[PDB]
Amino acid sequence: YQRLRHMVNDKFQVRSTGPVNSLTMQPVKGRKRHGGIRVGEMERDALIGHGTSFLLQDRLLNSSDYTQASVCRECGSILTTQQSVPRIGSISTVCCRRCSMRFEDAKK
Amino acid sequence: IFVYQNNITPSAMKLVPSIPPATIETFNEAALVVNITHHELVPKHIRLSSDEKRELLKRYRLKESQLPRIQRADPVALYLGLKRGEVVKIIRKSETSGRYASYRICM
Amino acid sequence: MDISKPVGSEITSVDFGILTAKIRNLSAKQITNPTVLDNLGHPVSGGLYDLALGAFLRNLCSTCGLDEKFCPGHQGHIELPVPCYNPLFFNQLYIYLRASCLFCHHFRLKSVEVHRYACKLRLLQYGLIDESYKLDEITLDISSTLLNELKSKRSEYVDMAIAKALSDGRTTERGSFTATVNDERKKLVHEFHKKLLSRGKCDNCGMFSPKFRKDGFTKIFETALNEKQITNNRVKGFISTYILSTEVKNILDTVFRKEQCVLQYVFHSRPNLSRKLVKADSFFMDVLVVPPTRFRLPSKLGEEVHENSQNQLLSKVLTTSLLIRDLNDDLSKLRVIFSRLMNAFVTIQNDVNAFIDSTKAQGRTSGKVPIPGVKQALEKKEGLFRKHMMGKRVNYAARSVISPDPNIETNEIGVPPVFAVKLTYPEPVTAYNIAELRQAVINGPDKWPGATQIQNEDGSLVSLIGMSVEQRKALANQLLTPSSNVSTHTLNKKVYRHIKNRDVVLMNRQPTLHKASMMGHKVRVLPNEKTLRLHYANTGAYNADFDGDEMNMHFPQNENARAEALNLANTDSQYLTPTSGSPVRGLIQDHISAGVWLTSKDSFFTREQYQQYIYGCIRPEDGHTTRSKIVTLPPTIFKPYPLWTGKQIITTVLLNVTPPDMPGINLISKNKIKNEYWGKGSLENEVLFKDGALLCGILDKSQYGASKYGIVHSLHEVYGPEVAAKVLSVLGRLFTNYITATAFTCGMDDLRLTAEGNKWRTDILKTSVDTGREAAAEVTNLDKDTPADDPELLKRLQEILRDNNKSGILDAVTSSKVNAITSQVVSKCVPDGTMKKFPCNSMQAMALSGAKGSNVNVSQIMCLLGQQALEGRRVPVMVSGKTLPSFKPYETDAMAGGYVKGRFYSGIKPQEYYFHCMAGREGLIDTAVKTSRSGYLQRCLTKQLEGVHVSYDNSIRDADGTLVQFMYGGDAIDITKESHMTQFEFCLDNYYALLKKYNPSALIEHLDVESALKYSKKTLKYRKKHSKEPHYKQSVKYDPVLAKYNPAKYLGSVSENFQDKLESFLDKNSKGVNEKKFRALMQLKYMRSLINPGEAVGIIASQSVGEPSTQMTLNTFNVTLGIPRLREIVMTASAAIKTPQMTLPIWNDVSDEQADTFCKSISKVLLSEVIDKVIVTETTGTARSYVIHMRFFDNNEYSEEYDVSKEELQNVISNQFIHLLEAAIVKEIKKQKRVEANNNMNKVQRDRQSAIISHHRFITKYNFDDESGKWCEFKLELAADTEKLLMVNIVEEICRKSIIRQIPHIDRCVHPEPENGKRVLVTEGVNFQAMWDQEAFIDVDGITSNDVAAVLKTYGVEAARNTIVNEINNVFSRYAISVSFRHLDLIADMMTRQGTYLAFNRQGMETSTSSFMKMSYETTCQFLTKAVLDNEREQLDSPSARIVVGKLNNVGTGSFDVLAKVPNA
Repeated sequence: YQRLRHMVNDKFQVRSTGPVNSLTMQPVKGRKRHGGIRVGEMERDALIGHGTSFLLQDRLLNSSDYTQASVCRECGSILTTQQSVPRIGSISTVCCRRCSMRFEDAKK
Repeated sequence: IFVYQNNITPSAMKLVPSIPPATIETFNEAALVVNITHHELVPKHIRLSSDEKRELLKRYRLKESQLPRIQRADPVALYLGLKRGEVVKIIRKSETSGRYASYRICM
Repeated sequence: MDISKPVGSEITSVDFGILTAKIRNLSAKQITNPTVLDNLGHPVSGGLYDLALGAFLRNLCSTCGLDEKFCPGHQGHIELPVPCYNPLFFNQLYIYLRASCLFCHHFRLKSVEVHRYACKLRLLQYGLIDESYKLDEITLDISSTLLNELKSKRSEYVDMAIAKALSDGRTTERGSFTATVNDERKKLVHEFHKKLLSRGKCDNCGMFSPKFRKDGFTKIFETALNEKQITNNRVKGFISTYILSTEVKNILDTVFRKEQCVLQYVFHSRPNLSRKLVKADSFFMDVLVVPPTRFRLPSKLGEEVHENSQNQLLSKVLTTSLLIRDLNDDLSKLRVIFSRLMNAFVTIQNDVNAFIDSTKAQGRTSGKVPIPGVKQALEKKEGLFRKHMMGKRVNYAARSVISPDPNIETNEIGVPPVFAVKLTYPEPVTAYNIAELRQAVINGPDKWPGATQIQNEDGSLVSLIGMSVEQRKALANQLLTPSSNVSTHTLNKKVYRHIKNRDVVLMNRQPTLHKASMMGHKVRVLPNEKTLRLHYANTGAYNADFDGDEMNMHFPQNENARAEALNLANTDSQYLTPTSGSPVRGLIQDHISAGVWLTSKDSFFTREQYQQYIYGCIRPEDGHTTRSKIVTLPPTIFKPYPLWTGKQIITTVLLNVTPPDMPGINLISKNKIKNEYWGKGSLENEVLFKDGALLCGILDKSQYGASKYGIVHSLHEVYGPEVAAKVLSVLGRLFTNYITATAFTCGMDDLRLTAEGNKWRTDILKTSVDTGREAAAEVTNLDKDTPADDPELLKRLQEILRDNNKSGILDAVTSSKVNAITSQVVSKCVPDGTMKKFPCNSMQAMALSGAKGSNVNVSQIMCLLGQQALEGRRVPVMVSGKTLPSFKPYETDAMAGGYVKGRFYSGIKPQEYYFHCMAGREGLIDTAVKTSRSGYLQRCLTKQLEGVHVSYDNSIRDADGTLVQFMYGGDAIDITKESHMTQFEFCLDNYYALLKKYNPSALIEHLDVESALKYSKKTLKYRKKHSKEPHYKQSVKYDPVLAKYNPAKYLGSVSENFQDKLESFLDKNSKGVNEKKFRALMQLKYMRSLINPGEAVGIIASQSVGEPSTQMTLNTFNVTLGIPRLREIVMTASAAIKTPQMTLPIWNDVSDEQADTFCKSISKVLLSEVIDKVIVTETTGTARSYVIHMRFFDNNEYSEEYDVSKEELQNVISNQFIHLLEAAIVKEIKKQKRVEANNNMNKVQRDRQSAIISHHRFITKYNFDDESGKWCEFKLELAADTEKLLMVNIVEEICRKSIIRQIPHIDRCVHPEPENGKRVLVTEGVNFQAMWDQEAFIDVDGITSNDVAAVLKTYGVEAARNTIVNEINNVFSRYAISVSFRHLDLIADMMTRQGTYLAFNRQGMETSTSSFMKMSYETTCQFLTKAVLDNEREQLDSPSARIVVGKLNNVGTGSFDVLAKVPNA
């Protein structure tokens, strides 16, 4: 008998949660750095084929890059919103930039 | 119906819709040799009057443009004289299920 | 995602559009400094890392005031001083620039012709196509009072056409855009841009404008105008410089002000309810925007930080915007200042060109262009839209190597304790789980049945890692204490427990070719293991072999996704495949080969052995029994020594796992093992189950393997999917403990023949010493056994070798004669001439049972290998005639050609060891070219059919609402339900067990019963009154009952093919069950076997063509085959098929003799094919002469083979041939300035020659054999000025071009063998117009091609649809693969949905609604440009659109809504 040199000591990975990628807020690639498992194009279509829309929702939105963003209803935008910098007696709140006319526009 | 022999003059084919009420439908008598609706692969086509076009689109709640399409210059749409908007009923001999009605609109 | 944080608002639709230059209201950052950093690392004010663009390097952002982990980032803008054009929209500004008049400033097309397309594209933005063609109905130096009267009347029709459809329920206020509405609109705008672009001069001014010409996407050149055009300009309206882009703007800002009636509908596909204006600034970029700092953080590599790529082409923009800012002040304080300025516009255009695209800009042109830019960040296989939207990386997942286990269940996975202490589930703590979740906190992260974190009601976590027992025991008692906080009083805590035995898990493999490669296994946590661990029943579904394969394991994190891996994607419901309904799950090798030993008739068991095998497989503690007590049987031998039989253990394991209310299983089936292997008059091939008791026959692969209509497939139908998964688990444990107690082994004596059977094959292989010469002496057309070294045979064999066709004839005669000797040995020696026989021979028992291997393998071990066939031929042979240096050249031997009379038991000789290595390698180079053949075929199927799904009215519809079919296959039956539906004998044997399965008692008070049974008996009687009528003469009174009645509501509305089968069962048989109460069972079995609404039958149909095509990849064993054929039908939808054919059914009176005469009157004849020789005697003197003499064949040879009379050779040689020959002698002269003899002709032959001398250039003489047709003759003379010509090699090429008689587009007609009585003629080439005049020979009503674009062209779109489903089925049936017709009907109804033949490609995708399906497929930033110019609202309903916006998919569990009936008002 013989014993083949390649071994299963360095093959696999587990991940519950960990580091991300900063552009996408998605789990990083890498066996050492606690990287994620890829659910690609073909694995997506197996989840549409079973008809399970919540296993597709979990394996693409919830377990990858779920965020609760802030969206203006008036202009329909994500990247134009901003939490306001308040008066010291005030609670800050979410405000839209391009739906806002600046205060030296008191039109009489 | 105007059955020509080899062609029509291209100046004269501009006058095919020149009567707006009455349609002119021109055929080449080399292309009229075999009736194509006798072929094994051409299913039975039935044009539907507007009291069963409308009951089709009520049963399935369709727009007219959501049905499958048959072209205006289809060999069977030129055969039956299907105007745009007419819904034809195709009785297909399906392999798994035998006779099976399908519909298809002319646009 | 946290379930304690709901979200009230969600996105319905997405409007595309253009950011105007009023980013000033958005952006107040103003990024102008091209320097980015300084010393000591602070980001410079105004630079590209400005702190008003988000927090950076532990600072706070200047705009929002938050840190690096709370700031969104903000968008700053680079002020461009000059309007550089937008490089996406350059191809569409160069359309409206080339079509404008610079003098009229309207267009170069008439004001009413432009008005007509402003009037047809308005009727198309509402959903009405009929009225946009009836606008051309409205017609009648014309004065403008009529052209304003035609304008005022067409606009009156549209006001009537809209307000009629808008007053009805046809269209809405926001239009009725659909796919065909998009198709007609993509044709007019493609035609409006074709009548704008080709006109020369202005129809409204008469004067006209010069012609623009561009370069490779940088410059506009206003070309100079010649004086002929100026002379028209000076008389009409008077009663190549680079153009600065502010002057291209002022043209198009003058064009668009006048043309606001027409461009308001070209740029808007739905109505423009915001009533905006198509402005010219949309095509030029006045400013930029700069993405926020978080999206531009420094891109390090290795262990050093480097600057971001997207700043390197955004600083090169910003230095050049600083160069031009100074030089405008240099001009204004008062040459070279313009050449310094115009050259700067060359690069500020090119740098913002290089910022967005990268393939647009040339630049350095040294190779390896840096900074790919914002298009190349989106377009690739990777891009952004397929690597980070359509596929992602997930949390809470693992992967590991898998390993076998027969002691876990079939629906389970073995999870190691490495993964078990990591993967966690947020279990909300309540009043019922608090006893289990206290112990999980007390166990903590160390022990397995434990936790790792608790989530408080404020959302803050508490890790349990660094704590000890007393901290964790304290906290564990605080899980139900309410918070003081009242804003979060609704909530409870969430313990992140470890993964227990009641969790589920999605497994996976790397090619996920179908949906049974991803299934819902339950969890069993196994100690002392480091690999994931899987049962053998799953090894065929994942296509998994246990050789170091890894499987990805996904652990879903809420109760919605758990309830779907338990109920929908679980392994129990994936028993039958959706391709053709075959079972995929069953036992494998040592379980197959133990059932032949356990259920054998020799197997007797004592009482102590009997109860050990029952409890060793069935344990009431783990929940295998149904009666809470193990019940046994009385033994089958009482008195001398009480004994049970091995078939009686199978009765006991089915008596304990099947429920006690239902009766037993009744099955009459077969095995794989013949009745002669067991002895004399045995009946052990017949499997008999009576009242759940195996009474006869052993069990094989055919019963409890992955095989249909056995016992596990029959318990699945009677008892359900849950019982059939317990039976595989019980038998997997029964035959494992039987193999442990009673083993199976394969030896060296299992491979041996007896001394008589070894003598048999020595005699039969001795009769092959002549066989290689007998087939050699045949092909050479010698006879009567010439000797092998005969010098006249060796001459003939050498001729065979030099030709590739004749060598395959030698290989096909000899490989059909030595394979006769091969199967004579196997028929004599393998079952009967052995030493150890089948109830002890393991090599035969492993192949008869189907455990491992076949009888081909057993025969090569035991008897001989045989012919080693290579590339569908025999062994390849050297130039010298030799096949090895050991053999004689042209050795007529079987062994010399590669026949192995050796076997693997005694070894093979060195010559035939070398030929067997040749056949071993051609099976490995095919695997070298088969690693992914069908990857892009399945991908392109799965995206067009991506949202096709069964609707609640049982109509198969696309995601955007457009109907594809009216039922699924015309009967609406699921493939995974139809298996025992036409098995009427099995259901009658099991009437009383299927009666309480398909329970009609608490069923029939909800569903109408006697309305569709009444109508079907009307039609069934009536459909027998019109049986002999042809299909065009058929009736239209009665459309089928499925069209009138919903099959899921009306009992008895059944397909007309199942109705004919059940009547043909209930009449040809007569068997205490009536026929009346048996109709009510199967008509209810039809009603419970229907497809469910929300089934993704579009993805399934694509997976049922893609996944069995990876099997369909083999090479040569005429017509296009396999994937290169299926990449022509399904993909690319070619009108140029490589091998188009036509199949011609012949009549009854025309015999095969008269059909062969008919094939000779269609197949083309070249004049090459009737010539024996051409003698060209060239002479010189006098004029170079050329005497062309043609030897034809005998007149009774070419007028038998080719049906060409010698009166047809004359009319081709005189009329056609000489004009072609004299065309090429002249054409060479252009390049040149750069036997027997007969005479004494009569008057007929003389004046025929006289017509040819006067009708050709250089001929002067001619003759023809008008007696026998054996020769022709003509004697060209050329000038003496001409040099030497190769006249023969012109005659050889013109004779191979001159047709004698070709029916067009058809090369050849052949008479093949009649399969299924079909006497057909196959015709290489398609012309239906030609074959219609052959009606005395050919049944013209039944001719059928494979060229779908031709059948579409001649016989309509429904015949083309039939041609698709029969040409995809011919691809799969040729490899013995079965797919359902429900999958093939759904593909032909998606291709022929526009009345055309649309491919699955980019171009057939253009007639579709969802823009994100187009962006995510390929060419992302061309469909994006088309979606923004169209101002197209994405309705977000394709499943590729919802994943982009992060929405619940609209198929299956998302095809409805759940609402909660709350009690109080």
